[PDB]
Amino acid sequence: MSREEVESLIQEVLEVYPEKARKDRNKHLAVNDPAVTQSKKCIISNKKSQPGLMTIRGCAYAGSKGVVWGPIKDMIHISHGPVGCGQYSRAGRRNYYIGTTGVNAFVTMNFTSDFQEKDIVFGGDKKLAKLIDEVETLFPLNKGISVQSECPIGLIGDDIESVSKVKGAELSKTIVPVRCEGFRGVSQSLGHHIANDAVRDWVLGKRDEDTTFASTPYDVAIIGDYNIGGDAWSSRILLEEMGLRCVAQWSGDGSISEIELTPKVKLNLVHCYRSMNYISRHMEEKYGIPWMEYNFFGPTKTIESLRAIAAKFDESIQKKCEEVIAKYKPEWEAVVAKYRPRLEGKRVMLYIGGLRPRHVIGAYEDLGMEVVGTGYEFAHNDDYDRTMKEMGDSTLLYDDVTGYEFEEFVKRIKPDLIGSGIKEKFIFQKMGIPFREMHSWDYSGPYHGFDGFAIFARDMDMTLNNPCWKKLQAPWE
Amino acid sequence: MSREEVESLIQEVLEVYPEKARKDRNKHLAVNDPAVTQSKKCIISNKKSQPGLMTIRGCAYAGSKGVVWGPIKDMIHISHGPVGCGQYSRAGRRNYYIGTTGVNAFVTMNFTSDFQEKDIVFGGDKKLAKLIDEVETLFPLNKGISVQSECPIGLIGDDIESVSKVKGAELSKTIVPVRCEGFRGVSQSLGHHIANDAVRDWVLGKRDEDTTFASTPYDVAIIGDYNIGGDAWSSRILLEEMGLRCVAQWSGDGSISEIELTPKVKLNLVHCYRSMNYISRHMEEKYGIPWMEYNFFGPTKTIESLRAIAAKFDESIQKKCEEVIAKYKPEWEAVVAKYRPRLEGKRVMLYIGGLRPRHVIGAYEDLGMEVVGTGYEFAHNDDYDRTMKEMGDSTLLYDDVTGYEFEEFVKRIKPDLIGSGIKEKFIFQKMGIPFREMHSWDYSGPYHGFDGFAIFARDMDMTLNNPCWKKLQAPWE
Amino acid sequence: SQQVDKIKASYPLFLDQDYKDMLAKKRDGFEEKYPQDKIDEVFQWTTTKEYQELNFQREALTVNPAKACQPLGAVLCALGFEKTMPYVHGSQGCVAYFRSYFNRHFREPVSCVSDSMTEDAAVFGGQQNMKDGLQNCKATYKPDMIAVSTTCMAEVIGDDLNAFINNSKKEGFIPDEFPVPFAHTPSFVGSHVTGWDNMFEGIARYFTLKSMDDKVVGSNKKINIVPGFETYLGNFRVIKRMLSEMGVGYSLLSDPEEVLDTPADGQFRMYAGGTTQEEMKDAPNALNTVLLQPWHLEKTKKFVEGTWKHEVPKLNIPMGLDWTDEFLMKVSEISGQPIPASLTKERGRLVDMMTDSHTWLHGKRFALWGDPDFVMGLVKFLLELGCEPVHILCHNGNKRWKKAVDAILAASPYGKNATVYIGKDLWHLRSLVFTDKPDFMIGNSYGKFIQRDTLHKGKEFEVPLIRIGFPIFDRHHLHRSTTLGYEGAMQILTTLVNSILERLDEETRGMQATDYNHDLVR
Amino acid sequence: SQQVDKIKASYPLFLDQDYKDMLAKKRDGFEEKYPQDKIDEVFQWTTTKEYQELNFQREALTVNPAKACQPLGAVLCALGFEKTMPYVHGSQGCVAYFRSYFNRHFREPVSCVSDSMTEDAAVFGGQQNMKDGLQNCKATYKPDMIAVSTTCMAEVIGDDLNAFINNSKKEGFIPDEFPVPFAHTPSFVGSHVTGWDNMFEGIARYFTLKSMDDKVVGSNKKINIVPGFETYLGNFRVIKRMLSEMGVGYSLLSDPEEVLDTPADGQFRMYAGGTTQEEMKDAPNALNTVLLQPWHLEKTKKFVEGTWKHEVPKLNIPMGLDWTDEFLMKVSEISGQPIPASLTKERGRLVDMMTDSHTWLHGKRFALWGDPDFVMGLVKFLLELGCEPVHILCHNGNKRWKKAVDAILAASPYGKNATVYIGKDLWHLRSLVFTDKPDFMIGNSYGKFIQRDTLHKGKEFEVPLIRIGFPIFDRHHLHRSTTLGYEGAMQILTTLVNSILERLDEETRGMQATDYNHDLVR
Ligand code: ICS
Ligand code: CLF
Ligand code: CLF
Ligand SMILES: [Fe+3]
Ligand SMILES: [Fe+3]
Repeated sequence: MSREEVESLIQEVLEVYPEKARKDRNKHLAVNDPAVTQSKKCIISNKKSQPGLMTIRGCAYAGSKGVVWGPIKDMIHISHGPVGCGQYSRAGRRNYYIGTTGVNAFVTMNFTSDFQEKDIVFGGDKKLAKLIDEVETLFPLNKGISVQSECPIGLIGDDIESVSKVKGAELSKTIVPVRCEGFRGVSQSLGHHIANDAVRDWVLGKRDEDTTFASTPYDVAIIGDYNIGGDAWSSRILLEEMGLRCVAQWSGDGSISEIELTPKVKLNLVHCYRSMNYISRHMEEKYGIPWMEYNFFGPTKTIESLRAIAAKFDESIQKKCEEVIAKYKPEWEAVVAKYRPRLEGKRVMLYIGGLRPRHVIGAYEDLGMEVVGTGYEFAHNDDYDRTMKEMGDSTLLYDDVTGYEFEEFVKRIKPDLIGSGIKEKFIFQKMGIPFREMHSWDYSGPYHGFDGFAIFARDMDMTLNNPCWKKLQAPWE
Repeated sequence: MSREEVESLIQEVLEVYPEKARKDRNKHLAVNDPAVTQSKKCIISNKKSQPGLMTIRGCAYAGSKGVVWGPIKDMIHISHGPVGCGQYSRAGRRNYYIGTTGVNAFVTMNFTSDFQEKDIVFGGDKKLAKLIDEVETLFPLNKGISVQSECPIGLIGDDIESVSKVKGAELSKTIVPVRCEGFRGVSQSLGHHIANDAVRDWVLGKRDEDTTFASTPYDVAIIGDYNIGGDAWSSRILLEEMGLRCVAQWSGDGSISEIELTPKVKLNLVHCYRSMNYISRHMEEKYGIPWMEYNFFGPTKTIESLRAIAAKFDESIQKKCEEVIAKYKPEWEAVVAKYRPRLEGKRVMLYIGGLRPRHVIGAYEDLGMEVVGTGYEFAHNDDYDRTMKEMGDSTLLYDDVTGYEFEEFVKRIKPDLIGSGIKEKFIFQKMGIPFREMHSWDYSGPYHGFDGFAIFARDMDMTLNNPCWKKLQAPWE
Repeated sequence: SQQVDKIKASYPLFLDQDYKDMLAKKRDGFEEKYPQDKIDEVFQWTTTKEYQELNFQREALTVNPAKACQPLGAVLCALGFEKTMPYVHGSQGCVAYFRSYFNRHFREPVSCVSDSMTEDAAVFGGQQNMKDGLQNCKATYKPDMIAVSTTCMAEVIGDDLNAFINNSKKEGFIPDEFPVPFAHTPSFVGSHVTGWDNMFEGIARYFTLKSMDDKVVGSNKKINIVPGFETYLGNFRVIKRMLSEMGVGYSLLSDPEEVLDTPADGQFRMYAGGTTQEEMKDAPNALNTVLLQPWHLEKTKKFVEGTWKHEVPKLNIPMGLDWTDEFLMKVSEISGQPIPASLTKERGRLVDMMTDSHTWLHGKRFALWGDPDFVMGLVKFLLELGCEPVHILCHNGNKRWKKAVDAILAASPYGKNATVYIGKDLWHLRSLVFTDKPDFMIGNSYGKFIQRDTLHKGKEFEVPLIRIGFPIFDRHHLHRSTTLGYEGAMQILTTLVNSILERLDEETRGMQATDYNHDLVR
Repeated sequence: SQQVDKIKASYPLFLDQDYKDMLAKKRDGFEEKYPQDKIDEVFQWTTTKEYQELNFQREALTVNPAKACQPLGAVLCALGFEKTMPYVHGSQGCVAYFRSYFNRHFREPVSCVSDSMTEDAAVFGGQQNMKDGLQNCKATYKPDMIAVSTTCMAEVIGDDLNAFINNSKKEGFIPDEFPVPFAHTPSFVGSHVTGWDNMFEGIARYFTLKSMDDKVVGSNKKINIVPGFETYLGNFRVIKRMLSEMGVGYSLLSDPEEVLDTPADGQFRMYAGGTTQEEMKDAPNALNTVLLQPWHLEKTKKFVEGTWKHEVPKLNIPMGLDWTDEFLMKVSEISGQPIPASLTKERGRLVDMMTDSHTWLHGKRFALWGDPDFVMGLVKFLLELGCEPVHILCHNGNKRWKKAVDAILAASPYGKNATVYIGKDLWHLRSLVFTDKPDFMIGNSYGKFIQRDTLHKGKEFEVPLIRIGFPIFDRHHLHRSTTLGYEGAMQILTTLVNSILERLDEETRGMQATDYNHDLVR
C-alpha cells in the first residue's frame, strides 16, 4: 500500500549493502503495477546470487534429482559422487507414491556411489559400472536407472554417458545419465531444464514405433504435478470425474511406462509451467500434442480450470464438468462459510520457489485474505509477467530475496501470516508471526482441488488463530 | 551351622525391644533342629502382632477377598464398605484367568459399595440391595455374587446375610455373604478359614442332588493353586499328560461350576494346605473324597509328587506317569547343566506367607543352593512341623518377623539372595543384596512343574549374577 | 516343553498348541462358559449409548473407582517431615496395603507402623494398643516424631486420639517432650487428599497453636510452601529450584523428596531429609503461606489464616503457562524479589516449543482424570495448547470445583465440547469413550484396561492411554517426572506431541496400504 | 469428498472408496506393475540369508548411508563460537541442504552463508567470490568472526583458502584485524565429525599458534573441554552442571547451546552465547584439555599436545556408570577438587534405578548404530545393564575403533554374541535384523523404514526402533535430551525399559487371547 512508502522501505533496506551488492539487489525488488505486462522493465530474475548474503536457492542437483527424477517410483536414482548430497535430500520432499519400498518402489531410499579420495583422483566410471551390476543383482524388479551427477563428477574428467550406453546395451535396461552438477546454473531451474532434456533424450521416445496402446479421444497427461501430500491424486479424481482418462502424471507417483506412454495422449495439462515447459513444448513440436496450463488451488481457480479443460473436448465432457461442479459446490461453500469469517481481512506474505508464489493467491482470496508481498527463489521473467497480473496493486515483489531483506520487509509490513520454506519458519516463529510451510504443506494436505481446499482453510485457520501467538510477551515485561 | 552364634545373634537383636515385646518376640525365633517334629516346643506361631513393630501381615479381608474368592472369574465380588480396601487390592495379585473382562470375567475389576458417612451412620443394607439390583442390570452374564465385608460392616451391625438370602431368592442367583472384616483374626489365615466356611455353606452343596455329570475313575480336583502367573495351568498340563481328568481348579482360573462339580471327583490334590485344608477335610468327611498334598516346585519334588499321585490309581496311570517323567527328564537336566554351575553354593533367606517358605526349598536345592533362613507371616504350628524336616540343621526360623529383626538378621548372616515380598524388596536392594519377589514371581513365571523350573532357574541366575550388584560402591569412596 | 536356549515366560509359553488344547478342553468340559456369540453380543451392547444411560443411572454401585482413602494421604504427608514415623491407629491390613501401594508406585521403601487393633479393641477400644505401639515404635525405630492417623475401624469405634496420647504421656510409655501430632482421617469422608490435608493441619496445630504470643508475621523474611498430596519428585525439585533462582527465602513444609529417592550405595536409610521441627515452629513468622493445591488444602487454609494471620493468596496450581506466570508474579510481589532473566528465558523456550508443536497439537480430543487440582491444571494447559478436552472426570471432586472448571472452560473456545463429571468412576468413563470417542486418554495405570476394551471393539475404536497422574504401576521411573512450572509444561507437551506422532506412525506403517503417509520428517 | 465438521488429511482421506478405485484403475491401466505374487516372492527373497550373502558382497554401491559430509560438521563447530558466521566456500546448494538438515533436527534457525561459486569459478577459482562474500557478509550480518569451510567443488578445483583470505585482507575487502579462521573440509574424506575436528583445529590454530611464547600451562587454573560433534543440548548442560558442582574452573570450547535454544519472545537473535575469542586465546594457559569424544578429535588432540603441550588424558566418552566415574575422577585429579556429595548421591540413584529395572533389562538384544564415540558409549552402558548388543554398526568407523570396541565386548559375557561392522550402511543392517532378529534397534529416524520392512514380514518379526542419535526428524524436542553423565544414563535407562514395557503391553492387549499377561503391575 501507498507505493512511495514501499519504495522508501526498499531504499532503507538497501542502504546497508556495499555498492556492488546494493546495485545488484536494487534490480530484484519492485512495487507491483498490474497494468504492466512486461516484467523486464521493473524486475530482473534468473541471475547469480550475491556471495555471502544467505540466499535460499538450491542447486541444479536439487532441481533434477530432488524435484523431477526422484518422484519416479519404479526407477532407481544413483546420486553419483560423495555421500552428502543424497543423504541431505533423502525423503525430504513429500512426493507421494504407492508401492512396496525396496522391491518395486525406491523413492524414499538413497542410492549413492559414496565417492572417496581414490575415486576423485582416478575417476569413478569403473565404480559406476560395478555399482550398476550390484543394483541389478540386488534390485531385480527395478524398471530403470538414472545417474544424477554431483559437483566433482563435472569437475573431474568423468564420462558417465559412455558407461550408461555400454551398461544399457549389455543388460538391456534404460540408464539415463543426468549431468546435474550443482555448480551449473544459479538455482534449481537449470536442474529442471537438464532433467527435461535427459527425459527427452533417453526415455520419452522408447515407444515411438509401438502402436499396441489403445487410445481414446479423451486422453490427457498431467505434467508438472509431483503429488505433494497427495496433491496429484486430489487432482486426478476430478479429471476422471469429468470423463477424461489420465494416462500419465509427471512425476509424482509416476512410472517410466507412464512417461513412455505420454506421447499417445490427446492433451497435456501442465500444472508447473516452470519445471516442465521444456518437455511440454518439445512434445508439442514433435508429436503435435497441445498443452495448456491450469490451476487447482481454491474453488474459483479449480472451477475455471475445469471449464477451460472441458472446452477442449466435446459436449459430453462439458456436461460432466458441470455435473462435477454442481456436486462439489456445497462442500466448498460450507468450507468458506465456516472459515472465511475467521480469516477475512488478514494479510499474507509469501516467498516460495518457481510456481506457488502466484498459484495460491486465488485460494487465499477465496478465504477473504489479501497478499501484500510475494517473491520467487528462481523464477524467470515470464513467471513474473503472470504474477504481476495475478497480484494486487502497490504490492511488493522480490526475486531471490536475502534473509536480511526478508526480515526487514516483514518487520516493516508486519503481515498476519507468512508462507515460506523451512529455513525461514523458525526465524519468523520467534518473531511472533504465524508461519505456514508452503513447500511441504507443513506435513499436511493435500491442498489441490475441492478436497484440498478444506484442508488448506483448516490449516490456515489453525495456525493464524492459535492461542500460542498471544503469549510471547511475559506479563512482567 | 554354628548354632551358638545364631542364638547369640537372636539375643543381640532382641535386646533393644521393650520387656513385654522382647518376651513375646523371643518365642517366635528359633534355631532349626531337623530331628524335632514337635515345633510347638521350639517355635510359637499364629499369635497377634506386637503393636508398632512394622509387621508384614495382612488382614482377613486380604485372605478371603484377595486370596480365595477373588480368582473366581465368573463371579462378581463386592468389597462392601469404604473405597480403600478394594482399590489397594485391585489386580495386585497375578491370579491368571481366561475370559472377556467386564462381560463374563471380572477378576481385575473393583466392585465396591463406597460407604459414606450416611452409610456408616444409618447402615448399608438398602444400599447393598440396590447395588445388587444395579449389578444384575449392568452385568447380565455374571454367574454369582459374593459380598466381602470390611471392618465397618462388622462394626456398625449390618446384616448382610438376610439381604443376601432375600436377593438370592428374588433373583434365583447365588449370593455369598463373607464376614471377612479386617479386625477378625491376626492375619490372612482367618480370612482363609472364613472364605472356606462361606464356600462350604453357600456354594459347595448346590449339586448334591444332581447326578447328570458323567464321572470317571480318574477324576481329580486341584485345590489350593491360584494360577500365579499360570502356575495352575503348568500343573494341569502335567496332570492331564499323566492321564487324569482335572474337573475343578481352586481357585485360580476357577469357575463356580467347577466348585459345584468338585464333590464328584475321585481325588483331591491340595497344593496350599494352609488355605484349603478346611474345605479338604470337610469334603473328606461329607463325601468321602480322599485328599493328598503335593509339591510341583523343582524336578525332584515334581517327580516324587507325580509318582505318589499315580500310586493312587491303576497300572495304566503309573505307566503314563513313567512316560511323562521320561519325556520331561532331558529338559530339566539341560536346565540343571546350564544353571547349577552359576548358582552352586549360594545361600538364600526366605520370608513368605504360609506355604512357599518350605515348598520352594526343593527347587533351590535342585540348583545346588542352600537355604539358611526361613520364616512365615501367618503359618500355624503344623506348617512348622512340616518345615522342620525340610530345612538344614542350625538354620534360622522366624515367625511374623519384624522389619528391624529381618534387617538385623540379614546384616549378620549376609545371604547371597533374599526371597520376600514387595515391602522388603527395595530395602534389601539398597543394601546391595539381590532380591526376588516370591509372591508375584517378580512379574515372571510360572514356577510350577518342569516348564516353570526353567523360568525359575533363569530368574535366579539373572538376579544373582547381575552386574549391577558390583557397582554400589563409588570408586572414590 | 521348554527350550533351554530360549526359555518362555507365561507369555508366550501358554500360546503353545498343547496349552491351547488343554485350555480348550477345560473350558468345554467344566467351565460351563457362555457361548462366544452371546459374549460378543453382550460386549457390543455394553459399547452402546443405551448401556451408557443405564450406567449413569447408578446410585449404589461403584465400579473401578479413581480414589483412595484418607490414611494413605495422611501417611504421605507424615513421610514429608524429618525423622518422622507414620503411625496408623487401627488395623494392620490397612498399613500393609498402604505400604504395598506406595512401594509399587515409587519403587522405594515406605515406612509405616500399625498398633494392630483386633476384636478386643472393637470391644474395649485401643488405648492399650496406643500405649504399647508408641513405646515399641520409639524403642525400636528411633524416630524424632510420630505422626498418628486412623483407620476406619478406630473412627467407627470412636477412639479418642488426644486422650489416648495424653494417657500414654502421663503413664511414662513415652517422654512428655516427645512430639506426637495426631489427626482423625475417616475413610468414609473425602479421599486420600483429604487425609493429607487433615494430617498437615494436625501437625501444624500441634507445633504452632500454643506458641503464637511471640510470633510476628514476616519476621524471618520467608514464604511457606505447602505442596499437598504430591507424587512427582520433580515437582518438589522444580518448586525449590524456581524459588532459589528468584533469590526468595522459602520454607517448604512436608518435603518427602529426599526419603523417596535415597541412593543405593550399600546401606538402608529409614529417614532422609524432610521438614524439620524448627521450620514448623518458625512457620508463623513467615511473610505469607502459599498453597500449591488449594482445592484439597481448605482446612489447612482455614487454620493458617485464622491462627498464623497470613493472607493466603488466591492462586491456582502452577501448571502450564498462565498459572506459572501468576505464581511467579505473586511470589515476586510477596517477597519483593524481581523475576530473574533465567526464568524469562525458560518461559520463552516453553513458548517456542508450543509454537513448534501447535500444528500437531491443534484440535486433539482428550479424556482425562485424576485429582482436582491436577485435573484443572491439565485442562488449563490443554486449552492453552489448542487441544479439546472432551470428558473431564474427577471422582473426588465437588460442586464448587466443578463450577470453577466450567468457568475456566467457558473462557476458552476450545472448551465448548467439554463436560465435567464429579462422583463418576472409570466404568462411566469407559462408556463415555465408547460413545463419544476422544483421540487420547490422560490418566493413571488403571486406564490401560479401558484401552484394552477399546481395542476389542476395533483398531479404529482404540483410545490410547497417556500415563500422567497417580498411581503408575506398569512403567518405571515415571515418578521422577515434573508437571509443575515451565519444566513440567515442557515435559507434558513433549509427551503429548510424541504420543500423537507415535500413534500416527503406527497407523501409517502398513506397506503399500497406508505407508504413503509414513513421512521421515514430521 | 470432505465433511466440513471432520476434515481428513491425506491419511485417511485416500482410504476412501473412490480414491481406492481411482488408484486401482491407474495401476491396472498405465503403471505396468509387476504381479503382486512376484512382489511378495521378491520381498521374501530379500529377507533371506542368501540375500544377505549377496548384500554383504557389495563393494561399489551404498544404500541408505548413516553419515554426512564434512562441511556440515564444520558448520556445527563454527556455530559454537560467539557471534561467528559459518561461511562455506563453494556452491550454495550445499549450504541450503546443511541449513535444512539442521533446521529439521533442532527446529531452530540455522545461520550459514556461501559465496555461491558457479561454472565460471570452475576454471578461474573462487578468489573474487571469497572477496565479495567476505565483504558482503561482514557488512550485512555483522559477525565478530567468520569461520570458513569448503565444499567438494572448491576442494576438487583446489582453491587456496589461506591465500584467498590473505588477499582479501590485503586489498581492503575486510579489515586486517578481523578474525577469519579457515579449514579444508573435503566431503570425500571421513564424515561430518571429521569436518567438526578440522574446523575446531583450524580455529584453535588461528587463535593460538603464533602467540605461544607468553603461555604458561596451568596459569589460569581452568580445564578446557572440547565436546566434539554434539546434537543434544542436554549434554552441554550436564557437562557444565557437573563441572560447576565440583567447583572446577572450566572453559567449554565451541559451545552452541545458547544459539540453538533461543527463546521465542518477539525478536529473532541470530547470535547467542558461544565461546569467546578471549577464551580461545587463553586456552593454552589451562592446566589440561579434555576431549569428550576422542575418536573423532584426533587432529585436535595432535595440535593440543604438540603446540599447547597439554597432557591430554586417555579418557573414553563420559557415557554410562564406569566411564562417568572415570571422567569425574580424572577431572578431580587434574583440578585438585574432591568429588562432592551431590554427585555421589546422583550416582547412587542411577544405581538404584539399574537395580529396579534389571529384571526387565536382562537378556534383551539390540541392534544399534550412530557415530563411533556415541556407539561405543551406548555399547558400554548396554553391557553394564546386562543387555546383549548383537549388531553394532558404524558407517564412519575405522579399524582401530573396531578393535577397541571388540576389546570392550570381550571383557563382558554379555558381548559374546556381538559383531562390529564398519563401512556398512543401513541396508546391511536391514539384512542383519531380518536374518538375526534382535529385540530392538537403537538409532536415528532412518531406522523407521527398517521397522516398516520388518512389520511387512509379520507382527512376530517386527523390530521396534528407539530414537537415540542424530538426526531425529519424526519426533519433537528429543534434541533437548541428555546422553552424557549419570543424568544421561538415567534418561537412556528409562527410555529402554519403558520401550520394552510398551512392547510387552502391546503384545498382551488381545482380549481372551493374550491379555492374561496384561498385568497392572510390572
Ligand atoms: S516443481 Fe518447483 S520450490 Fe514447480 S523446484 Fe520446488 S513441488 Fe516449490 S514453488 Mo519446493 S517450481 Fe514444485 C516447487 Fe514449485 S520443490 Fe516444489 S514447493 S511447483
Ligand atoms: S551444490 Fe548441489 S548439494 Fe552441493 S555438493 Fe554440489 S550437487 Fe551437492 Fe553433498 S557432498 Fe557435501 S553437500 Fe556439497 S560439500 Fe561435497
Ligand atoms: S484391615 Fe483389611 S484392609 Fe484395613 S480397613 Fe480393615 S478390611 Fe480394609 Fe480400606 S478403607 Fe482404608 S484401607 Fe483400612 S482405613 Fe478404612
Ligand atoms: Fe527405587
Ligand atoms: Fe524451536
